[PDB]
Amino acid sequence: MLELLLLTSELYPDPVLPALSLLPHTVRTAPAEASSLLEAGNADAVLVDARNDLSSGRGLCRLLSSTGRSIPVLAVVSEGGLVAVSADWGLDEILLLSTGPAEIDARLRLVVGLGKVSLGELVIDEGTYTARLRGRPLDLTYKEFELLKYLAQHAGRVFTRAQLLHEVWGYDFFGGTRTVDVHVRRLRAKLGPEHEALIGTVRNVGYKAVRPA
DNA sequence: TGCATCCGTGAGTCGAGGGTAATAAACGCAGCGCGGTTTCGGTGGAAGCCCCTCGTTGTTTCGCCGCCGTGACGAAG
Repeated sequence: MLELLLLTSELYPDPVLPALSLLPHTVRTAPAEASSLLEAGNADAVLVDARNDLSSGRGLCRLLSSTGRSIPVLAVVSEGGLVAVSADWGLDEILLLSTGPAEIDARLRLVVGLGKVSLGELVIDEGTYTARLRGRPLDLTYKEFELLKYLAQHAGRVFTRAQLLHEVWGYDFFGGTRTVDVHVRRLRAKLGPEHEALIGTVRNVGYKAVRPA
């Protein structure tokens, strides 16, 4: 009753997951391509092969992730390869290549079968990449909107420039930037006289966010 | 005087390269100095006991990282 779409170059679903033939779910196969995500129709779940290669499997799990709406993404890895399997893959469920038929059935029937938190005086709207600080208008540049976003949810957490750099930027990451200094100085300006006490900037500890009061 | 007759010499620079033999013995005593042995000893290595060498604060100050703004070369439509 589920259409499972395999992105695997094995040309058969059998060595990727052996016991799946014991369940009468339909399996539609294609090589591990992003364009075969356009090959998804009424697929209820999707399995990626990452048994020997954790990197492209994790990135494909990432390629699916955050796109929306979304159909939940699954992957199959090895047991010594479960070290890299984490929440950073964008997984909803991970499968091993030795999980049983009723086990895969239960994981599938679990996974295929609200608003933002208010409020730290900085609302986050995901549409135009902008916020709202005690006032409707709040212009945030491409990276001056996520810098506040990064310090928003991790309020109270201490983050160094590089720790911020690789999540706030791509990052590349360049050096000798002061881009944090350029931003936080700018992010402490468009926030008006009030809420200047939203970021904790003590010397050489990085740039932590201080939540009220 | 000869005159034979022994005789005292040397006769290769150098490499290959360790060794082979014999007759009648016992007792006993003395010194003996090497090695069993037999004393305490104070100076040895602990055990317990007191004056002086090494750690707190009180600044100083270059240094440096956050900040602050500038400008442009970039970034996206």
